[PDB]
Amino acid sequence: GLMQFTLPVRLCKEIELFHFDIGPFENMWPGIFVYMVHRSCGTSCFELEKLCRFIMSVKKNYRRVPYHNWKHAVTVAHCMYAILQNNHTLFTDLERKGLLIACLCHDLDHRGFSNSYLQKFDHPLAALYSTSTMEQHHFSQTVSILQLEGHNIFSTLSSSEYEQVLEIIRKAIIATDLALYFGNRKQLEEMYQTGSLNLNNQSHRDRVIGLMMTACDLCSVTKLWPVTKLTANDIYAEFWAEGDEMKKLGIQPIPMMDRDKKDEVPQGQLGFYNAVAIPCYTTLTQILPPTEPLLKACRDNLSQWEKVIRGEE
Ligand SMILES: COc1cccc2[nH]c3c(=O)[nH]cnc3c12
Ligand SMILES: [Mg+2]
Ligand SMILES: [Zn+2]
Repeated sequence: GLMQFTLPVRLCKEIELFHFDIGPFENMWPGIFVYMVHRSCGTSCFELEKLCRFIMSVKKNYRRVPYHNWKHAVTVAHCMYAILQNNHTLFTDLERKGLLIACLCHDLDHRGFSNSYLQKFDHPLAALYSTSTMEQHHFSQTVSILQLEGHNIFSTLSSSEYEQVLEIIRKAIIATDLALYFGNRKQLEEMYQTGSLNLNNQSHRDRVIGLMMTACDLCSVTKLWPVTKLTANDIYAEFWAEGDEMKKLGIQPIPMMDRDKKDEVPQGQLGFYNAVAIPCYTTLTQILPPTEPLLKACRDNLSQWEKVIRGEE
């Protein structure tokens, strides 16, 4: 109980900021995650032997892919940390526990291919779950790791609290399916704007947690330009492999995913910021005002992409 984790002074200060980068040192990421659970949750929330054994099984089960890797998991968990810390009293003891584990686990066993590629490939997972294919797999992998002897970090919860936390985690993970984000944000837009948004309404909470998950998942667009720019190389490395694999299935990929049409990337990112990112953190900022820095950074990076197209870098 008396064992805290601490960070070097630069990290200790930077980590509180939305635009924090977790750095190139893999071996320091679990300590960053544990630091965040303790500060976000309590030193009491989890038994450290169990949490450390969970984290290391979770790491082992992320693959060595260009973007959808262990570093993405820990980056997405840090954004959820930032949101929860700037919105202290809005979330339950349980929700804070659940949402940081859901973020760490949200892309478990990702191979770097869209749901769409699974369906055109006719992958067994597409027969097992017809929509949110990878997302239903990620949640399945989370429950598998939780069921490993010595890895049940929720052991000390009541029977009912346990079922609530796995339902928070199941909804959280499913909501990282971007095909579901469009409808979800539109319904949140209308509810906030007609003024019927009610945080005591569970069905409403779920919608708002889902937006947060999208917000955390896309948080590469909210970093300082040098980090956003270099992450975009990792993101596009996956898109180009997928487009190659579409070509092997006798299907010309959308020009975004095609590694012959790299010229089209900057306009690809405009559309993505204009149709996805800005709307996402706009709505997020209207429901949770203390998340405004994410909107501001996303606008800054949209501006940086405009400058790329205008041949100014
Ligand atoms: C995965 O989300 C992202 C995070 C950052 C930059 C991104 N660009 C695109 C894109 O062009 N299409 C779909 N997703 C993205 C994306
Ligand atoms: Mg995902
Ligand atoms: Zn993700």
